[PDB]
Order: sequence, then structure tokens, then C-alpha cells
Amino acid sequence: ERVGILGAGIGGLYSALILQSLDVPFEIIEASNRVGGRLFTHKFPNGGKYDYYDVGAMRYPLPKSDDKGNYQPGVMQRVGQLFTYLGMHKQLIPYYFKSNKSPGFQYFNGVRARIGEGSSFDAPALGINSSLIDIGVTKIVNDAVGPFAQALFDDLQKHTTTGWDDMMKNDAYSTRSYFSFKYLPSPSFGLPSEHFSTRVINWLETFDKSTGWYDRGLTETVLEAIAFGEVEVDWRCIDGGSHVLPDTIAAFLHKKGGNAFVMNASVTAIGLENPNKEDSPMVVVAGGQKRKYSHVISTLPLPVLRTVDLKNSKLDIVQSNALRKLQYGPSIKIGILFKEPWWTTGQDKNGEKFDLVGGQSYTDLPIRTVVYPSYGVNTNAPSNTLIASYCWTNDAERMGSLIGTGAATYEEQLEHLVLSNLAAVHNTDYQYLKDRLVDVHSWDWNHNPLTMGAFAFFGPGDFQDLYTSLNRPAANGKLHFAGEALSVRHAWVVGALDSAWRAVYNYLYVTDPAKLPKFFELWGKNAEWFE
Amino acid sequence: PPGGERVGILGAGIGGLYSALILQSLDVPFEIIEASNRVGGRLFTHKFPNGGKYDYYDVGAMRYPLPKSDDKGNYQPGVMQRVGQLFTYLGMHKQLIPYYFKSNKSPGFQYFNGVRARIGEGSSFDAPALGINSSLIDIGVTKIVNDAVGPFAQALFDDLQKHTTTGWDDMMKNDAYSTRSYFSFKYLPSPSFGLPSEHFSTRVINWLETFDKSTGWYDRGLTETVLEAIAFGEVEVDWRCIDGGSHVLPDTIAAFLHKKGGNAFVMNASVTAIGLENPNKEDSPMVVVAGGQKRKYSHVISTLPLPVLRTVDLKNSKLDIVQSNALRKLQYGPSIKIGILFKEPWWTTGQDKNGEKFDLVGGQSYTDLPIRTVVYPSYGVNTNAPSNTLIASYCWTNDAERMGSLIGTGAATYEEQLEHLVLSNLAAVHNTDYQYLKDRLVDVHSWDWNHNPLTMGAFAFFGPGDFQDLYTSLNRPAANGKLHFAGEALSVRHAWVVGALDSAWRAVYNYLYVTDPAKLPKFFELWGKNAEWFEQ
Ligand SMILES: Cc1cc2c(cc1C)N(C[C@H](O)[C@H](O)[C@H](O)COP(=O)(O)OP(=O)(O)OC[C@H]1O[C@@H](n3cnc4c(N)ncnc43)[C@H](O)[C@@H]1O)c1[nH]c(=O)[nH]c(=O)c1N2
Ligand SMILES: Cc1cc2c(cc1C)N(C[C@H](O)[C@H](O)[C@H](O)COP(=O)(O)OP(=O)(O)OC[C@H]1O[C@@H](n3cnc4c(N)ncnc43)[C@H](O)[C@@H]1O)c1[nH]c(=O)[nH]c(=O)c1N2
Ligand SMILES: CC(=O)NCCCC[C@H](N)C(=O)O
Ligand SMILES: CC(=O)NCCCC[C@H](N)C(=O)O
Repeated sequence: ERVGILGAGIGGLYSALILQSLDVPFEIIEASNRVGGRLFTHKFPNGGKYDYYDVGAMRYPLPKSDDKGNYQPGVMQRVGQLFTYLGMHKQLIPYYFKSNKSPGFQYFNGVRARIGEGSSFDAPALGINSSLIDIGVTKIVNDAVGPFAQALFDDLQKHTTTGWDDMMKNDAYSTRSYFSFKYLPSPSFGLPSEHFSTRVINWLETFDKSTGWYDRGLTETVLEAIAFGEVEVDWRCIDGGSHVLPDTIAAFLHKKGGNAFVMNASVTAIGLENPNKEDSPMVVVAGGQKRKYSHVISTLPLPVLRTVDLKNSKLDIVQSNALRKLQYGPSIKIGILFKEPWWTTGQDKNGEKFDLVGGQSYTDLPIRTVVYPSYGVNTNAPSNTLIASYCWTNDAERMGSLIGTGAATYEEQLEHLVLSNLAAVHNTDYQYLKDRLVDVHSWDWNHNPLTMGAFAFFGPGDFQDLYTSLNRPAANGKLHFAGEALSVRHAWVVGALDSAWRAVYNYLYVTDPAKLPKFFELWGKNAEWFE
Repeated sequence: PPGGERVGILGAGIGGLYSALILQSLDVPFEIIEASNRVGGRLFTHKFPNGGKYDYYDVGAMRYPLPKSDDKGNYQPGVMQRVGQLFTYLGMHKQLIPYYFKSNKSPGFQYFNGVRARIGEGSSFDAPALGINSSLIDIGVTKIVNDAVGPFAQALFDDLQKHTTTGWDDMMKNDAYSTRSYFSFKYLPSPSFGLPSEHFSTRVINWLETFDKSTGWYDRGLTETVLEAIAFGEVEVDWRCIDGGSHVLPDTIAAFLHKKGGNAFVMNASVTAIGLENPNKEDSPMVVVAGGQKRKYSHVISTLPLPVLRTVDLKNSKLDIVQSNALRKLQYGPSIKIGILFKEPWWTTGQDKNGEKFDLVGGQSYTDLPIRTVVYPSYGVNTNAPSNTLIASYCWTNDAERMGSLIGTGAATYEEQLEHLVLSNLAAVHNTDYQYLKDRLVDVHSWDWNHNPLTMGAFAFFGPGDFQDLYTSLNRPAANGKLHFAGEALSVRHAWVVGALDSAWRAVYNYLYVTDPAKLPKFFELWGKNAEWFEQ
């Protein structure tokens, strides 16, 4: 008995942590020379301790916790418990979702304001009537999403699935088609009892999410509202960057027997050695070597599995369709090392102090979102590193064309666009920011063979039609699909952890069910249902 | 008309070149500004240096569903008549060669759910195991999709023939639907099908998408599904391609524009700003900053893709709030192509692992594997040196998004991974072993139009609501009437040359209407009375 774990991201590392706690031998096979996957911290050459940024995961909306690292029940309790398990609870530092001093900026339709100032951003000229403006995007979206989200939250608290059944009755909607064809405003709003026009729906998307978000599944909008805590959370980040979490797990696993890492070994084939024999082991071809396992837990992204030879893994027809159709979404980030944290200490072209500490600014310009660092802000050397752009969906697709070209001329075009946008958002001259620029690092998760997308971002119907097929094993029960796509917390670490819980659960169920009581005791009786 | 009229045309793609052709025909001065060192834009022919005359492939436009034409190049009315008459205007009508949409010999292959068949053999591709009932299988995807799309498409075709807009107005009443949401919430099968009068399940809709289009197509606007059915001719056409590759068309236009020795293009000059010199002056000229130089024009016709305009400083172009939203929200789609030079046209002369001849000449094969579509060359097939070059993969939507991560990485290890995946997929589709194809491989060229700064996407592919809400705003000029938006996005023929041409007609029409209406009769006579409405 020995489990092959494919991928040393947080899903594979957590699977390994569970198996080691239950004395199950395993091996982790990793294509690259690094552990952590989409926990990827870039530290700028020649910068200080806090001159890094997180290219992937960077913020954790955790439940409240006590002095000992005991977490209240909640959506991300499993992440919190993982930090505590590893002795990391005291290395968690505040993440400021909003600025800890003056509010961040909003810059839309050429109108600049602070978050909370109640600007309408010229929406009357767009044809948004004053009644809608007075209610506001947040309240409108909450009225539509809230009923679904409350039922799913009740499922988690009460250990039911009726909320999910109702969500699936509505899973053929995109957020857009929900607003266009089903949603009617609460009568308390005093609005006409008719579906919103596309102009109004596009106004909602502009201020609620990212360009194109509303054409993906309604269910994803509901689940992400739950994940972001809108249904209190302690926002945290990891001192030194998210890489500390996978590095800490790998260091622990390396100090112990029953396991080993196989690095720099890309998987090219997965299948039963002999599919007609009931006791057949699994074979994984990685780095040109055949390795044999009793069972395999894959944490490879679904589009990556589509590049692997799965002949003799005996996927059923729904599973093989799911690998292709279950939809992924794109994302880019651009980090800039400056000479000083000008957003904290500087002033705009008219002498007005920005006075920003952590938090975010938002704009309809191509950069879309700016994230000021929360790490290091009270130390003797605050971060000089900015997340100058963080984009999703169409905004990320478009920006990705300027990233990773290898050509100086496009690198210069990209820098000039980003600085020009930043200048407009903050009301500075371009040269103010250029004079302070040191170094630029950019990343496109949709131009990366190890991810082939940033993360799962399902279209309408995906959850109701294809998702469950991959929670069944393949390969006569010996191939288990995991990774964040196999969760209802897409684009979160907790999604990867939940998928690992379910894969090990199934593995134990079919091979050694006497270990189930200890598995439940250490890692929970359920993946998602609250403690 | 001011003595100093001069139109700045941004972009030397087919839209900008056609704009210049129209203006030249009307004696209106112009200048073309192009970021790159080449003309043609998304008409992009890659020639393999180690190959023969027909060892090229078209990385962008490659096939033209034209109306029937006579011996002199007069085209019947039809969706792509404007393209046909452009060929004839340029003396190219006789350089058009057949494009085989289906194989000219034995049928192409389909490989879905591990089941291989020839096109036309009636396989169900294991659909019963997917839960597709026998009634749906017997009807078939094509008939079902035609039943849903047909009424919209017929009303739009009537618009073109009868010179009305009621078909479009009715389409716009339904533009908030994606193809998926139309099937899930509105479409009911024709009574003649004998099916339950219920909306299709997601499982069934995903089966339609699998065989009809590309992964994720149905989450874009229903209107695009209708418009592309019109464009592909499912509402007959002469499929043509250009001998030597699509590059011949823009090359021929450039040569025509240069024939008097003038109309020098401004090359290697990327536009970074467009705006009025003084937006508070009514007679203000336009200023274009390109290659670090300011250039002044009376009017500007932009053929830059919308995501490109979002990287240009449009301060002082005075876009209204709808137009500036449109630049961001009007959706683009991705595409990739992979061309492979082989030692021989094994698809024509070779045999599979059981000795069965492929016997393919032109045409296409289809699969749910990552490569999705294989296109066999139609050019050169009857000559003494047929093409040895294959389009081994041509993908859209999610399939293109995923494959793009393996393209242009700059890393030998990923180039090798890509080649092995493509050859493995080809072997499964055609029933060969991998080594059969590897033994015949010479060179690989791959291209991702969604990782290309000059396009920032393959082409417009609007989401639901885009046409009804935002499209018309960019058909109005900006910059006090002096900035005209064009390029294929500004059409109802997205991802076709005719869309770029229509957009150029409309931009020049508006320019003439506001600056020199005495040229309208000659403009109509040479280039048509309407952009789209049919004429003899
Ligand atoms: C831009 C962005 C932003 C965020 C986030 C992601 C991204 C991309 N997330 C989500 C979070 O990062 C993500 O859900 C998990 O890290 C995914 O972990 P997995 O183990 O599922 O996959 P992951 O992709 O991390 O790991 C897979 C592993 O497989 C390897 N591999 C790939 N192909 C292989 C092959 N052929 N053979 C062998 N190995 C192969 C890879 O190299 C990698 O190590 C997040 N979460 C959160 O909690 N807070 C946040 O703020 C964010 N924000
Ligand atoms: C993969 C694929 C496949 C097909 C097609 C496209 C693609 C991508 N098409 C569609 C067809 O190729 C397309 O609609 C037109 O060529 C677009 O012409 P435009 O002039 O609108 O833009 P196009 O993008 O061609 O031209 C714009 C020009 O602007 C330049 N430029 C960009 N940024 C600039 C800047 N900042 N400053 C200055 N210049 C700048 C570019 O370099 C380019 O020359 C097609 N059509 C068809 O009829 N049949 C087919 O078979 C196909 N198939
Ligand atoms: C499916 C999807 O796009 N989710 C986005 C939700 C947030 C992404 C990431 N966790 C963040 O905090 O930005
Ligand atoms: C908007 C869109 O995706 N259109 C696709 C239609 C066909 C693309 C191209 N003209 C071809 O012939 O492949």
C-alpha cells in the first residue's frame, strides 16, 4: 500500500499531511522544482524583507480564533486549523481588506472619489435612474444573491443539503440571465416590478465584480459571496508570503519516514498497470519513469489532466466530459517595487495626502484593482511593493496579451499603461510614479502550463451536470480526483483542502475503513459541514 | 470641403486597407499608421522555410463562404458579396481556388467519447451512456440546433433581402440570452420532433455544444450563434481560399495603393494617444501620437481592436460614457492554431494502423480531444507538389484558452510537451500510432491570438446583452464627429473579413456625410448603397 500524490501544491501537501498522520505511505510527484503551486511568492531582488508580493493566494477570511489557535466553525475553519496544526497561528498577521487609515479610491467613468463618499460616478448619464443609484449596487446584489447564500449557509450550520438542491434547481442561470429573466426587486425598494435592463445589469457588474463575471454561473456568484464572508471574518495573511505555508508542510514531511518528494518530474500518463486484473496497481509515468502505487490522488488542474494520457484509467463518459467542460477562469497580477510606499506617505498633484495603509482601490481602467500591502506596515521597513494590477475574467484575458512577451517594447508598453492608470486613479502625474519605480514583475495564470488557467470558475450548469462525476473515483476505484476544482470554494485554499479531505476519505473507505474514526477525529467528520 | 482634408487610418489590416482603397477611389487624401513592420493584420500567412510552394498555412483568415459568381467576377447578392467584389476589383477573381469545407474524397473523421467514425456515418458516439435518449439521437444535434436558430436566422436573412430591420429588432429582444440560457429557459422543440414540450436539460445542451461548436461557445450571446450560422451559410455558398495564402489580399491592396508611387504607409509606429488638438474648438484637428511623433488629421478612422483602444490615451477624444463602457465590456474571444510541416501529405496517401486508407483531400476532422479541429489543406492538392503542411489544431473559446498556456512559453520543454500532445491527439483521431506521425514531422508553428499585443484576442465574440446595449454607441463617432470606430468588432460579422469591410464602409460613409456629401453617389456606385442590405 502506497499512495501516489500528483502535485505538491497545497492540495497535495494536505493530502500528504493526512496520510502521514494515519501512517499511510505515500510519495508526492511534482513537475517543477518548487512546492506550493498557486501559493507563489515573488520577492524582488535588492528589496527589503517585505518587498515581496503574492502572485497567487494572498488573503484568508478566517473564522475568529482564540489565543491558542482554536477556530470558530466557519467556511475557512479548515484553513485556520491547518495553520494551528503547523505551529503557524502566531505567524498570521492582519490583512486589511479596506485601508486601515483613509479609504481607498474608486475611479469610474472619469470620476474619482473615496470609497464610502457616495459618488454616483456619472451613472445618470449612463441611464441609471436615481432610485437605483440611491439603493446602490451592493444592496441590489445582496437582495438577489442573499436568499441563495443564506440557504447554503444554513446547510453548513444545520448539516442539510436542501439549500444546495435549490441552488442546483437554478444552476442553469448565469448571474446575468438570473437578473434578465427571473430576479424581481424587493417591493421595499420601490422600483418597478420588472427585470433589470442589460444597461442596469452591466452597471451592477462594473461595481460588483469584473468584466464578464456575470456570464459565468450564478452559483459561483453565490458561493463566492459566502467565501468572502458576506453571509464575522478575521482577514489574515502570512508573514513572509504565502510560500511559508507549503514550505512549512514540506519541511515537516521531509523530517519523517513513510514518504518522499519526487521533484522535477512531470506526469505524462496515469493508468492501471493491467485494467483487467482486480488487484492491478496504478502506474504513473513522470519524468519518463514508471512508478507504481496502490492508489493515486491527483491534484492536477483539470486542463492539465487533459494533457495527460489517461488510457487505462477507465474514466466513465461523464468524467471525461467533465475534465473538458468544467470551466476555468483567468487572472493576472502585476507587482511593482517602488522607492517608497508613496500611497502611505505621499500626496497627489494638488497636495492631498493619499494616507493609504493596506486596503484596495478600484477602477474601470484596465488595471481594475490595486492592492496596497498589509504586511510590514508597522515595522521599521514597511513594504515598498504594490500590487499595481489584479484582474479577473475579460480584464485579465486582455491584459495577459501584454504579459510575458519577452520583448522589451511590450514590457515598456505594459509599464507605461500601468503607471498611467495608477496616476489617473490616485490623481498624480505619470512622472511622479515613474520617478519612484524600481522594478516590475508580472504574471498571467492563463499563460502557464502548470495551471492552464488561474482556477476553476464554472459556467452555468457545470455544478448541476458534471461536478459530481469527478467526486467518484476512476481506475477501478484507485484514481481519486482532487485539487481546488473539486470543491465549492473555487479559487480558495480551503477548496483544495476540502478536495483532499474527500480524496483521502474515499481512499480510506475502500482500503482501510478501520482508520475512519481516527481520520474523522483529526481531520473532521465532514469536508464542509460545520463543527 | 476644407482644402486640407486628410484622413488618418489607424491599422494596416484589411479594414484599414479597404478604407484606404475607398478613399483613394474618391480622391480623399489619407495616411495609414501601422504599429508593426507588416500589413494584413489577422490575415497572416506563415510559410515554412524548409517546405515547398504550398508549405504555408493561414494563421488567421483562411476560408471565404462567398456567393455564387459568374465568369467575370460578378457576385450574386449574399452575406459575403462585399468580399467577392473586392477580389474582383483587385483582379484576383481568377486567383481564387476551391476551399474544401468537407473532404473532396473520403470523409473526415470524428472522434468523441473514445468512439471513431467518419463524418456522415451516423455514429452516436456513446451518447446513450451520457444519458441522451434515443429520440434526441435520432433527430441529431444539427437538426435540433437548426430548429432553435433557424427562425432568428431567417428573419435576419429577410432583413438583408427586403431591406428591413425588424429581424434585427426581434433578435435584440432576445439578446440578453446566451445560447445556453435560450435552451434552458425559452426554447421548446418543434412539435414535429415528438419530444416532450419541456426545455432541454443541461446534459442535453452540453451534448449540443460538444458537436455543434466549441467548449463554452453556448455561454456567449445567442445573437452570435445566429449570426455565425448566417455567415457559415446555413441559411448556397462557394467556399474559396486564396492561392498562396490570405496574405495575397492585403499585399495586393498595398501594391495598388502604391502604384502611382505614393501613399507611403507609416510603419513601425504604435499609436499611444488619439484626441482633438483643442476639444473646445469646433474646427479642431485630430492628433495621433504614434512612434513618439504627433501627426495631425482632419478625421481619424480607427481599425484598432477594442482592447487595443483601451491601452491608448483617448483623453481629448471625448468619448461619451456609453462608448467608453463599450470599449471595455464588448467581449472578445480567443483562438489558437498549430501548423505542422510533415514529410508527406499522409492524410491523403497514407493508411491507418489496420491498413485503411485515410483518403482525405481538404476537409476537416473533429474531436473532443484538446486539438478539437484538424484542417487538411485545400491549396495545391492537384499540383505536382501538394502541401505537406497540416493545421493540426484549430481551437476556440475554452479549448483555445487552455491550449494557449502551452504556446509561446519560450521554453523547449513546453514546445516538446505541446508537440507530443498534438501528435498523440492526431494519432487517436486517425487511428495511427504516435511514432507514425512523429517519424513524419519536420517543423511546428503555433500561434495564440489571445497572447498577442496587436490583437489582444482573436476577434469580437460578444456576450449576451452586448449587441443590444453597447454596440450602437461605437457606430456613432467621437471627438466632435472626427473619430470613427471601425474594424471587424464594429459589424454583425465578427471573425470574418466581411465584418472589417462593413465597418470600413460605415466609417467612410459617416466621414463623407459630414465632410463631402457630393461624393456619396460615386461612393454608393463603387462600394454599395448599404453596408449589409443586399444588392445585385
Ligand atoms: C491569482 C490567484 C489568487 C488567489 C488564488 C489563486 C490564484 C491563481 N487562490 C486560490 C489558491 O491559490 C488555490 O485554490 C490553491 O492554491 C490550489 O491548490 P491545488 O493543490 O488545488 O493546486 P496547485 O495548482 O496549487 O498545485 C498543483 C501542483 O501540480 C503541479 N503540476 C502541474 N502539472 C503537473 C504535471 N503534469 N505533473 C506533475 N505535477 C504537475 C504544479 O506544479 C503544482 O505544484 C487564493 N486562495 C486563498 O485562499 N486566498 C487568496 O487570496 C487566493 N487568491
Ligand atoms: C484565428 C482566426 C481565424 C479567422 C479569422 C481571424 C482569426 C484571428 N477571420 C477574421 C479576420 O481575420 C478578421 O475579422 C479581420 O482580418 C480583421 O481585420 P481588421 O482590419 O478589423 O483588424 P486587424 O487586427 O487585422 O488589423 C488591425 C491592425 O492594427 C495594427 N495595430 C494594433 N495595435 C496598433 C497600435 N497601437 N497602433 C497602430 N497600429 C496598431 C495591427 O498590427 C493590425 O495591422 C477570418 N475571416 C474570414 O473572412 N475568414 C476566415 O476563415 C477567418 N478565420
Ligand atoms: C471562481 C472565482 O473567480 N473566484 C474568485 C474569488 C476570489 C479569488 C481570490 N480568492 C481572492 O481573494 O482574490
Ligand atoms: C465570433 C466567433 O467566434 N466566430 C466564429 C466564426 C468562424 C471563425 C472563422 N471565420 C472561421 O471560418 O473559422
